[PDB]
Amino acid sequence: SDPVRQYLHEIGQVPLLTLEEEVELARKVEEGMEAIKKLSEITGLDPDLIREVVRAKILGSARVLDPKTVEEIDQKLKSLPKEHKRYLHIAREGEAARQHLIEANLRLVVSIAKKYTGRGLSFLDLIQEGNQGLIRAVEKFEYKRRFKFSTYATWWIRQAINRAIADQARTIRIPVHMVETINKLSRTARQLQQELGREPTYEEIAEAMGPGWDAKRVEETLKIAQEPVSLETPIGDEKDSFYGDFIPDEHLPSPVDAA
Amino acid sequence: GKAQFGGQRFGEMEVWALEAYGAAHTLQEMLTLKSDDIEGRNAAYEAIIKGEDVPEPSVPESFRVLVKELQALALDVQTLDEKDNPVDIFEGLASK
Amino acid sequence: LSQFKDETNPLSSLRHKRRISALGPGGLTRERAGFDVRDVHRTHYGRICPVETPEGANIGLITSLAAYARVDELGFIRTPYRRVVGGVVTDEVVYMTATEEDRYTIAQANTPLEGNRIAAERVVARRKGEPVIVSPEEVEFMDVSP
Amino acid sequence: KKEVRKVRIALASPEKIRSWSYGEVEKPETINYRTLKPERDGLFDERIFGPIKDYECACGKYKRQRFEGKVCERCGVEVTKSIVRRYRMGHIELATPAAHIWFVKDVPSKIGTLLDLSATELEQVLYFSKYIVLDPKGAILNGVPVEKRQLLTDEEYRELRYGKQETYPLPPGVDALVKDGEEVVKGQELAPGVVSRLDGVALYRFPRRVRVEYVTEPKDYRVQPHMNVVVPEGARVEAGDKIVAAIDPEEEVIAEAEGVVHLHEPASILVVKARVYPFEDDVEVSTGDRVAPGDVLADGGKVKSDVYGRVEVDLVRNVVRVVESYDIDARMGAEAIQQLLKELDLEALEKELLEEMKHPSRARRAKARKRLEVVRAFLDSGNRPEWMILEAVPVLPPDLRPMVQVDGGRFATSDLNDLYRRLINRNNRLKKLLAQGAPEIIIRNEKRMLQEAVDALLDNGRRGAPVTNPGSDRPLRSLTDILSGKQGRFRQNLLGKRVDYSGRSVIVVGPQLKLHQCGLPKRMALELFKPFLLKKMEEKGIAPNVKAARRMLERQRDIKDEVWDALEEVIHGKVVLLNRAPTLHRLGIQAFQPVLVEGQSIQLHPLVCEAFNADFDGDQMAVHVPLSSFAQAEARIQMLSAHNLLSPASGEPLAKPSRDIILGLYYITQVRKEKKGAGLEFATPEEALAAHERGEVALNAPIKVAGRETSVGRLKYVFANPDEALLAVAHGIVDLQDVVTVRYMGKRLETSPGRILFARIVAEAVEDEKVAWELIQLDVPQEKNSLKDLVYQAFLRLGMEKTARLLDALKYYGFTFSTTSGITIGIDDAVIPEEKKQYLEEADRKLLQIEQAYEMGFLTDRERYDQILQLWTETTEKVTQAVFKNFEENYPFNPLYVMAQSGARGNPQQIRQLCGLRGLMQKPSGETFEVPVRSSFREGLTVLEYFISSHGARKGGADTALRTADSGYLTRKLVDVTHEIVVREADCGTTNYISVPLFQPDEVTRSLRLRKRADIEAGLYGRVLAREVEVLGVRLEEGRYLSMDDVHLLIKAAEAGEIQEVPVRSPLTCQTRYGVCQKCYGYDLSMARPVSIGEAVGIVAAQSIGEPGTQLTMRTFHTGGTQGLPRVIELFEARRPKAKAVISEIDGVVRIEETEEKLSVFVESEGFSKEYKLPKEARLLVKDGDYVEAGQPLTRGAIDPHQLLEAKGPEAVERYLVEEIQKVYRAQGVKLHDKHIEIVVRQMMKYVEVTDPGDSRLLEGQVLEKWDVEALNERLIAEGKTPVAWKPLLMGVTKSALSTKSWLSAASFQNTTHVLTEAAIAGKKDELIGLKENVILGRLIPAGTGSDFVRFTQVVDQKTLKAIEEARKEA
DNA sequence: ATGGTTGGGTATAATGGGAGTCGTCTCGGATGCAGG
DNA sequence: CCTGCATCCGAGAGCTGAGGAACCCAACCAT
Ligand SMILES: Nc1nc2c(ncn2[C@@H]2O[C@H](COP(=O)(O)OP(=O)(O)OP(=O)(O)O)[C@@H](O)[C@H]2O)c(=O)[nH]1
Ligand SMILES: Nc1ccn([C@@H]2O[C@H](COP(=O)(O)CP(=O)(O)OP(=O)(O)O)[C@@H](O)[C@H]2O)c(=O)n1
Ligand SMILES: [Mg+2]
Ligand SMILES: [Mg+2]
Ligand SMILES: [Mg+2]
Ligand SMILES: [Mg+2]
Ligand SMILES: [Zn+2]
Ligand SMILES: [Zn+2]
Repeated sequence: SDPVRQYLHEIGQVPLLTLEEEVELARKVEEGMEAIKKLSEITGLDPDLIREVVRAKILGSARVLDPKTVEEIDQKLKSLPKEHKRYLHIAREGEAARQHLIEANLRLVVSIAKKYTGRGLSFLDLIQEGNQGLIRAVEKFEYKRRFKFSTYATWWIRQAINRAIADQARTIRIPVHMVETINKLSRTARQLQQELGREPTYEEIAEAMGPGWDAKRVEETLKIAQEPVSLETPIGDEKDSFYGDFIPDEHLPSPVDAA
Repeated sequence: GKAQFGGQRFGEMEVWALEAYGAAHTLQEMLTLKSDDIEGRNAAYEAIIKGEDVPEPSVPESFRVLVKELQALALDVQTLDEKDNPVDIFEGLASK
Repeated sequence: LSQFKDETNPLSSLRHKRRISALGPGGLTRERAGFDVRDVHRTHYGRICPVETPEGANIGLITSLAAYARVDELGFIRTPYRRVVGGVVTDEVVYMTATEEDRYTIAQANTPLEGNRIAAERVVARRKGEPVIVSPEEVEFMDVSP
Repeated sequence: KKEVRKVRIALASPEKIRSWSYGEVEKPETINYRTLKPERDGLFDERIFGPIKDYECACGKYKRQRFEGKVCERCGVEVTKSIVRRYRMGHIELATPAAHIWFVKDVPSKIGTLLDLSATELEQVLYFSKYIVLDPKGAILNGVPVEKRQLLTDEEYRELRYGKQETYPLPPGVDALVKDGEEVVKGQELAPGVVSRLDGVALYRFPRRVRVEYVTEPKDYRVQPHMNVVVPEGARVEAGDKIVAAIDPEEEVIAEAEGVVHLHEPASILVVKARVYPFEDDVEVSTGDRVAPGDVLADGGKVKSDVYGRVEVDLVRNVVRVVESYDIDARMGAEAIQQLLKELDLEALEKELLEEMKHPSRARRAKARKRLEVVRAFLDSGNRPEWMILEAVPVLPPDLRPMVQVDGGRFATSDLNDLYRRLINRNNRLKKLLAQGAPEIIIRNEKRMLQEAVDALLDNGRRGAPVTNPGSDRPLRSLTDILSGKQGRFRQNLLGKRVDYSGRSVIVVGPQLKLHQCGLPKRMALELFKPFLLKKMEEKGIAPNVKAARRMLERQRDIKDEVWDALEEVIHGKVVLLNRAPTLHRLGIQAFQPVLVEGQSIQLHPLVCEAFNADFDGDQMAVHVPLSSFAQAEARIQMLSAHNLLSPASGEPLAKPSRDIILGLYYITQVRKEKKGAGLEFATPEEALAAHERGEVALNAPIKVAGRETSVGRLKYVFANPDEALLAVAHGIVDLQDVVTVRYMGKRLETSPGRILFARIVAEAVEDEKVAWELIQLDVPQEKNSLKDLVYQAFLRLGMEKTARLLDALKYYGFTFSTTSGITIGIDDAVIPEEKKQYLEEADRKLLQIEQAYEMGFLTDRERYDQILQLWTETTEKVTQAVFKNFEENYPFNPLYVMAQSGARGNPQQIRQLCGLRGLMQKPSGETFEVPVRSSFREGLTVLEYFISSHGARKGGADTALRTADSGYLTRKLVDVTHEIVVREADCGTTNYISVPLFQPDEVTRSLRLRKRADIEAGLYGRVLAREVEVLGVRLEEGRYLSMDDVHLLIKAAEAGEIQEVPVRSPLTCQTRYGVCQKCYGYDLSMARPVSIGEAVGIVAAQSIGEPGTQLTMRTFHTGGTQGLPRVIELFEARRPKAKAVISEIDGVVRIEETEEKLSVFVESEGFSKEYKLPKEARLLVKDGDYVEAGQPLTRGAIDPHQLLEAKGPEAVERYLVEEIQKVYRAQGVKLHDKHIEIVVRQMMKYVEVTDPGDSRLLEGQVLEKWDVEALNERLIAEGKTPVAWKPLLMGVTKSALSTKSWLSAASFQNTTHVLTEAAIAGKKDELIGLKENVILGRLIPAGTGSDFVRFTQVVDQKTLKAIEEARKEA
C-alpha cells in the first residue's frame, strides 16, 4: 500500500531537465501553438477542435469526439499540399514537448505541496491540485524572458493549491473571499493575544481589523466559521455510546399530535 | 436514558425469552407498535384513547433503513410475495 | 486519565487522588488484558493494596496506592522498613523499592519485643516474598505497621 | 397490499442503479453556509431527494396539497410528502470504472476466482502497479511473444510500447568519438570515459560549437544554451542563410560565404533503436503515428517500413525515423478487470472445469470444484460477472445521513457525507484532468485515488490506513461498519429495540404479596397507563375532553384524587411484564398483576427471586405493558408467574421455599434430643415418670421401658387430637420440638407438635387431608430437598392452582416461624472444636519427619513438596470432619449447623473456614504455598496470611469476569444454531429410536455398574417409549410417556437384572423438517405433560444449556483450602483436542510391542492389521491380548469427534457428544435434560459431503443438507437414475449456523460481509422459516400463538352457529 | 442596482514524506515450501 | 508428480444502567 511512496517512485522514474532541454521544450510548445493557430486559419476550423484532434492522435489509442470525426479531420489535414504539413509537424512536436515538460516538472509540485499539510486536504489531493496548476503554468509560460521555468510555475502551483484548499476543506462550503476574511480574523486575533497576554475580546479584534468592523460582525464571522461535529462521536470510555444517540427527531409528528 | 425521557431496551435476550414463551403477538407489539412502526404507533395511540383495540402492525422503519443501506452497497434486495412477484414496502414513494 | 473528580464525601476525593490506572493513552486494553496484569504480584506488598479494586471488567487494572507508600523521582513505589541490627530493632527507617527489598530478610511487624529487642526464638519473615521462619540473628529489616 | 413471503438479494447492474436514482449528484456542496438551505445538485438537493416541508416546493410557488405529482417549474422540486427524503436514492457517475471491494478483499476473491488471478495479481492490476495484456498484437519480450492475461511491469510495458533510448552526458572539454547519425554497437566508446550500452543510432543533443568552412579555411562558433541550431550536420550553407538561430536577431549566426557545417562538443548523445529513412519531398506519416512493415512513409511510397514502430519526422535532417515499438493494448485497473470479465463465457468455463474435475489429483479437483461453485452460482442466479465492477455509485437518501442542527445552533453530520464528498471531489478532478490531456502519470495517480475513495466509502480500513477526519484519529464510519458488528444495524436496531410504555425502578421484597402479584409505584403506573387513564377520565367527569385531561396530568400539583381511583379502574385484571437483566433463560421475564403502592420501589414476591436471580442490595427491574387483547391473553395464560412453577431445563420446581422459609419450617419440624437420662432401663412406665419427676431423666432422653425404646414425653403426654396438643403448646406445657403421642387420622403417632402443625398447614393449604397426608414425609425435619419434593408431588397430584396456594401458605408460615424462633449469629456460634489443636500438633510432628527424610536424602524436592501438600490436605479434611461432628453431637441447634443442614445458607467448606481453618492457598503461578493458613476467620488472620489469600481472591474475580463473556458468547452461538427448531406436528411416523443405557463401564475397568439415579432421570424422564417394555410384571406399552414413577420402576427393574437399556424416541432420530414432532420430543418439562405443538423448543434448549454456564460452570469463588466451560465450548465447536487419544480404526486383537526406544500397539483381525505408534510417556487403557472394537479408545484423553465419525459412525459420535457434554454439567451439580443437548447435536449433524455424484448435477466434495440429498436420491430412485453417494459430516455450532439456507439469520449472526457477498452472487431467496428472519421483518413468528397449527382457530357461541346453520340450510 | 460571489493572475529561483508501534488469545482457512 | 506442515491473515470475544497559515483586480449573476 502507501500510495505516497508509489507516486514518489513513479515521479523519480523520470530524469530532471537541464537548461538546454527545458528551453528547447518551451520553444517547441510555443511554436506548436503558433502552428496550431496557423493551421486553424488555413483550414478554417476552430483552434480548440484542431488542438483536441492533434492531441488525441499524439496520445494514441491508449487514451480513450469519436474515432470517425477525428480520423476524418486527420485525413483532411493530410490533404494539404506543402508548407502546411510542416505546420502539422510542428504542432505534433509541440504537444509532445508539452507532455514531456509537464512530466519532468512534476517534482517541483511535490516539493511545494509538502508545506500545506494539515489544513483539511490530504497530501495526494494537494499534489493533484498542484499538478493542475503546473499544467496551467506550462500553458502560460514564455521562454523569451530567459526566466527559469520553476520561477513562473511556482506561482501557478501555489494558486491552484490555495484555491483547492479554500474550495474543498469544509463540509459546508464557504465562498473564497469570506474564507480569506476568516483567515485574516484568525491571524489578527492571534497577534492581538500575543501582544495582550490573554485572549482578546470581540471589541479589540474589531478595532484591530479596521474600519467597517464591530463586535457584532466579528461575532457573526466567528459563528459561521464553526465546523459541524460528527454524529458518530463516541461518548464515554466504552465503545457503546455515540453522539447521535442523544439527538431527538423534531420533524415527524408525535403520536399525541397526530391523534 | 432517564435524562432524555427514554424507553427501556428490549434487547436480544428479552426477544429470546418472548420467543421461548411462544408469545408471538406480544413480541410483534414490542417490535412494531412500540418502537418504530410510525403509522402503527400513531394508530395504536389513537385507538387506545378512543376506546378501541389497537390495529394490526406494519413494517418497522428499521427494516426500510436496512433495505436502503443495502441498496447503497449496490445490492438489490427485493421483497416478494408467494408467486415471487415484487411487493413494494415503500408505498410507491420511491419508484419513478 | 483526566477524570471528573468524585467528591461525594472527602474520602471519595482522597481515594480518587491515589488511584493507579493501567489503562489510558498508551496503556492496556480492557478487552485485551489477560490474567498476568491483573494478578496481585508478590512485590505489591506495601506498595499496592491487594484488596481495593473495581469488581467488574476493570478488576486488577485500576488499583490504589498503599498507605505508607511513596513514589520516587524515577517512578518506582517505595515502602518503609525499620533496620534491625543484631536482633535489636532500631528507629532508622529506610524506603526501599522492590528490587532492593528482594535482597533482605524482613520480619513481620507483630514480632514480639522486649524494649527494642526481638524477644522470640522463632520469627516469621519474608525472603523474596517467601514466608519463612528464622532466628532473630538473620533478620535485617522489619515492617513498620500492618 | 399483498403479504411478504420471501426476501431476495442480488447484484445491482448499472442500469438498475441508474433506475433507482432520482438524479445525479455532481457537487460536494451540502447546504448554503448563510441561508442553511440545501444547495443545487449537492448531497441534500430537494430536486433529487425531495422537499423539506410537506407539500411545499423550495421557492414557495406551491404550498398546498393535491399538487401531488406536480413538479414546480421555477424550482424543480416535486410537491409531495417530505418523508420521501428517507427513501429516494441518488447516484454518482464515475469517470472511470471502480471495483466493489467486497468482491476483491473477501478471501477467496470472487473476481480472482472467476478470472484465475491471485490476490497479489489483483492488487497489482487494480491499484495500478502492473499492466495486464489484452490483444498482444504480436509483440515480443525477451525474445518470447507476449500472450493474453500476462502481467507487465512499468519498464517492460515502456520498452514494448515506446522503444529503447538512452541519453549520455558529455562533460565540457571532452568531445565524442562518433559522428552524428552513426550506428553504435553495445560497448562502442563515445568518450574517454563513456561507453554505450544499447545498440542503435546515435544522435547529437545540443552541440556546443559549430565549425563552418568558407570557400577553404576553418572557423569556430560557440553556441550558448538559449539558442538553437537549425542547419543539420554535414550540409552546405549559402551566404545570407542563418545557421544558429537565437532569440535576438543580433545574436544570430549567419555565415558570410559558402561553407560546410559540422557540429562539435555535443551536450549529450542520444542512442536509440530505430530505423532511418531519408526522403526528399513531402511525407505521408507524421510524428506519433504507428506503422507496420511495408507502409508508406514518404516520397509517394518509394520508401517503405520494414518494422513495427512509431514514426518521428525530423525536418532539420529531412528524415523519417521509426522507433521500434509495438501497439500492444495493456491496461491497468478496474477498466482492465471489467474488460476481462465482460469477455468471459460462463458455459465454456463450466465445461472446462467439468473436464478438470476428472484429474486424478485431489488438489486440482478441489480447485476446480471451488471455481465451479462461483461459476454455477453466476449461471443460476442470472447475474452478470461484470456487475462486480461499479460504474454508477448509489447515494444513500439524505435523511439516513442527516445534517442536523443541534439545540446550540451548531451542526452535526454523519461520516458518510464526508466520504461522499471525497469521492465526488476526486471524480470531478479526474474528469477535469482527462478533458485537459494530462500525462499518464497524473491520470494514473488520480485513478488510484478514486479507487481508494470508493473503497473507503464502501469498507473503510479494509485496505491500507483507514480514512480519518483531519485533526482526529477516529476512523470514519462507512456503510460496512453501519451494517455489521455488535453496534451494527442488525444487532442494535433489528434484533432488539427500545420500546414505549416501559419503565424501571429499584426492587424491594414483597412478603405480603401473592405469587401472581407485584407492587407497582403509583407514579410509574400513571405514566405507563396514560392513554387508558385519559380515556377513563373522559368516561367519567374528571375532564371534559382528552386534551383537558392531559393538561391536568401535566402538572403534579394539578392532579386530583379521583384520578387515582380512575387509575385503579383502568388496570383492573391487567398484567405487566417484569424483566431483570441479564435474561439468561425465559423466566427472566414474568407477568404479574400490579397492586398500586405508595413509594418509588417495585415490590417483588420472595418466591420468584430465584427465577429472576434477584436479591435486594440495589437491583433494578424493567416494567413493560402489553397493549392489545392478544398480548394480555398471552401474558396472562403463558407468562403468569403462578403458571410457571417447574423449570423447563430439568422439570424440577423453580418456585420453592428458600432462605427464611426453609429456616422456619426446619426449626419447627426438628425434634429435641437430650442426654440426661441416657438409656436407663425401667420396668414400668410409672417408674420412668417418677424418675423424670425426680429430675434424673430428661423429657426427650431415649430410655427403655419394659424392654422397648421410648421417652418420658411419649408416655406422659398423650393427646386426643392435634388441637389439644397445640393448646398444650400455647399454655407452655410442651414445646413444638418435644416428642409426645398424638392421636391423628385414627392412629397413635409418636411425633412432635411441630410436625403435626406442619401437616395441618399443608392439609389446609391444599384443602384435602387425605392427599396432604399422602404428600408429606412426617418423620423428618423439613429441609430444601424434602420441600422441593413436596412441591413437585403437589403439582403432579393437584395442579398449578393448588400448588400455588400451598406455596403461599408455606411462605407465610415459614416467615412467621423464623421470626420468633431465635435464630441469630454471634462470634461464639463459630464453635472451635478442641480436636483441631491436636490435629495441628500432630501435623507439626509429621512435617518435622518429612524434613528429616529430606535432610538425609531419601526425598527429593518434588516428592517432599508432594508429601507436605498431601499432609495438609488430609489435616484439612480431618478438621472439617471434626467441626461437623462437634456440631452434630454437642450443638444440634447451632445457627451455622442449622443453616447448612437445612439448605438455607452455606456449605461445609465455608463453615470450616469460619470454625476450623482456611487451609492451603495458591500462588499467582498456580502452585501452592508450602505453609497453610492455620487460623480461621473467627480467630483472625495475620497480615502475611491475608496477603497470601489475596492472590486467590483476585484470581477468582478475574475468572468470573472472563467466564461471563465466554458463556454469553456460547449462548448466542447456540441460539443462532437452534432458533428455527419448533414442534411442528404430532408425529413424524419414524421407527428409529435411541437406546438409553442403565449401566456404564467402570473406571478401573472392573465391570458394568448401574448409573446414578440423577443421570438416568435426566436421560429418561418424559420420553416416549419406542418399543413395548415388560419389567416386574408390568407392561409399559409403546407410545407411553415416561413419568418419574415409571423411571423409578425402570431403575428398580434394572437393579434386579431384568433390563439393560430402554428404547425411546429422541430428537436425534426425528424426521420432521425444520423442527421436531410431539412424540419425539416428549414432555413439556415445565408442565409435566406432553409438549404442545408450536412450542419453540430450540430456543428453550439453547437457554437451558446456556444459563448454568454463565456462573456455575468453571458465583464468588472462595479462596480456601480441558475442564469446565472450555470443555463444553470445545465439544460444541467440534474442535480437535490437544491431548487427542488414539482410537482403533478397525476391529481386532491387541498386541503391545515395547522396545527400549519405541512403543507401539498392533490391532490384528482376521483380515488386516494396523500399527499405532504413540509416545512412551502416554497412558494406555488397553491390556495385552485384548479385544477392541472399531473406535474403541486405546489411550486416556479426549476423543477426536471427526475421527470417531470416520471410524464408528454418526450414532456413536452423537452418543459421545451428549455424554461428554453432560459430564461437565453433572460435575458442577447442574441438572439438565438430554433433550436440549440432543437438539443442538442434531443441528450439528445436519450436513453431508458428496463422494460420488451419480446421475445428478452435484459435484464430488460438495457439502449440502442431508434432507436435500435424501429427497434428491428418492427422486432419482423413482425416475431410475444412479443414486448420489454421500458421507456424513460433523461441524461446529458456528460453522453450522453460518451454513444455513436463510441469508438473513446468517447475516445478522456473524461474518456479515462474507454472507452478504455469497448470497448476492447466488441470488439467494429467503423463505422466512426461522424466528430471526420474522423478527427482523417485524412479522408474527411461526411459533407459539403464531403457529399455523393454532392461529386459524375460530370461536363462536351456540346461537350464532345455529343461525349460520339455518342460513346454510335455507340456500 | 448593490453587494455577494467567482474567475484569472502575480516572471530571480526554487524539483522524492511523515507519524509511528511495538503488554491478546484463539481458530479456521489459504497458502507456499519442505520432504518422499 | 503427490503429501503434510509452518506461516499468515481476518474475524470473534455476555447483558443492562449512566456518560458529552496571500493578495489583488475585474466581471457576473441573485435578489
Ligand atoms: N445486569 C447487570 N446487573 C448488574 C451489574 N452490576 C451489578 N448489577 C446488579 O445490581 C446490583 C447492585 O449492584 P452493586 O454492585 O451493588 O452496585 P451498582 O449499582 O452496580 O454500582 P457501583 O457499585 O456503585 O458501581 C447487583 O447485586 C446486581 O444484581 C451488571 O453489570 N449488569
Ligand atoms: N458484571 C456483572 C455483575 C453482576 N451481574 C448479575 O448480578 C448478580 C450479582 O451477584 P452478586 O455479585 O451480587 C452475588 P454475591 O453477593 O457474591 O452472592 P451470594 O450472596 O449468593 O453468596 C450476578 O449473579 C448476575 O446475575 C451481571 O450480570 N454482570
Ligand atoms: Mg457494581
Ligand atoms: Mg445473592
Ligand atoms: Mg443483586
Ligand atoms: Mg398423661
Ligand atoms: Zn417551486
Ligand atoms: Zn419425530
